[PDB]
Amino acid sequence: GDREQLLQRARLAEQAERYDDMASAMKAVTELNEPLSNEDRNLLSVAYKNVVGARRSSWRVISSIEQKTMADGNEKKLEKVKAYREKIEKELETVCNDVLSLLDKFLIKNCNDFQYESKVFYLKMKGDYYRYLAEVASGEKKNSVVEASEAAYKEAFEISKEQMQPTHPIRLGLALNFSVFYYEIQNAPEQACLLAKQAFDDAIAELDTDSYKDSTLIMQLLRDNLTLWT
Amino acid sequence: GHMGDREQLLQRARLAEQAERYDDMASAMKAVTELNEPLSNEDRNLLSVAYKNVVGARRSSWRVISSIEQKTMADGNEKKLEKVKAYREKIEKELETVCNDVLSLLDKFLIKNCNDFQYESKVFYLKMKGDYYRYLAEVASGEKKNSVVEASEAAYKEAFEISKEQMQPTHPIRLGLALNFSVFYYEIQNAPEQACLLAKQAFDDAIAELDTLNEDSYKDSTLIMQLLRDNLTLWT
Amino acid sequence: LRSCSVTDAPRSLSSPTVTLS
Repeated sequence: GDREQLLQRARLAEQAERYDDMASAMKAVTELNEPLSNEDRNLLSVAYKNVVGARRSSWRVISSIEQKTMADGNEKKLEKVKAYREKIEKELETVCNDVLSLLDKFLIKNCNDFQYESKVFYLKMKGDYYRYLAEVASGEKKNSVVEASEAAYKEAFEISKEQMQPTHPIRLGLALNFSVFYYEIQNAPEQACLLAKQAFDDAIAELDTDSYKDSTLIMQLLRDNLTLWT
Repeated sequence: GHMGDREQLLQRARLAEQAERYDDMASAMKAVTELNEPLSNEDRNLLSVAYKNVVGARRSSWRVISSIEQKTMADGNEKKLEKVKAYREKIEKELETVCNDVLSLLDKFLIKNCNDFQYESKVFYLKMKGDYYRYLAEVASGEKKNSVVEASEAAYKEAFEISKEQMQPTHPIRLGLALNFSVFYYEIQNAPEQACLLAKQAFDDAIAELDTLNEDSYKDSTLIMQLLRDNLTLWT
Repeated sequence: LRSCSVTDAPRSLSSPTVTLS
């Protein structure tokens, strides 16, 4: 047991693009009950985003094949497509539940009242993984994670508005994802368009401010989504 | 019927391919092979595509970590080099299991059941046998490397003899076999001259007969031939 | 579709095994 050895394994796994190893290593680092630095937060976020992203992409492909099979009326094939979709789905939920458990027990819990940057980062992360759960759920099960997603996002947004500049990349990313939540997950395009437009306009008004590349790309993404949502 | 082992496993493999979940795809195709029935051309392609992606991810990860093992060895950090080599060995063991799984399937089912008149299947499987022994040779050392190097060459040699006597020079399987076998000479045996002769001969034999091919066969043959050409340029 | 969310941050050539799917 050694924190530095785990972080090295996380970095080695990332270079080899073995993100399950990288997520497992950063899961153990978080479980040491010691705070995560900015680099540590990046390694944890990168690892699990890649792990869940592979499940999300695989789920979307199989889900669309499931619908096409359903329309064609092929009941025998549909049962086999659904079995694979459910198998992929449970992996996705396990990944999200692992991240949410890490956040609710180690990361968010151990934040001080003055560690605003970490608190915004973790609360946004909590909204993201509840949103990923909401993507594959329906009915009362969806509403449960949808409500949890919105609650995490809003507390993060309120803290970021009070403590972060409008061109802070963390605040911009949170606004981007929070607007995505309103549009895709809960079918509120006007609410999504209003929020994306607020953050983009607020960022332009203070565009006279070293981390430009990180902030600039998210700003383009905010405009791109606004163009798509018209 | 549709509930049979073969039908369900093939359906799983096709779905796994769509989802780019190649570990699932290879495991499903491994189970299809173990049914001891011959593989169609499509099934053969699914098995080959699945394991190419599975071993290829491990090879790419191995080379990245092995490259760091070289720099960390030259830099001289024992506290770091020991853990780096441990991570690579974990990747190697995954890689060797995958290759051994393939070679077991070829030795016990695929090559075994080929009838003597199934020249296409034999060339395909023998080339695959040479391919996965070569992937073992890429990571092996000592006396272990010698045995897999000899095994790879022997599989390639028998495949190439059959392909020359049974397949036209423009056949993609023969062209792909010649390409991989010349790569074996250059990369594994460190024999550039032998590699260049094999690739050049294969390119020359094929290009003499491209003009008879139809549009679709032309695209399949020239795509492998371009790889032979690119290898020749890089080898001198 | 597919709204965008916040992003995160020679050897010899052998034969490609193209799929027929």
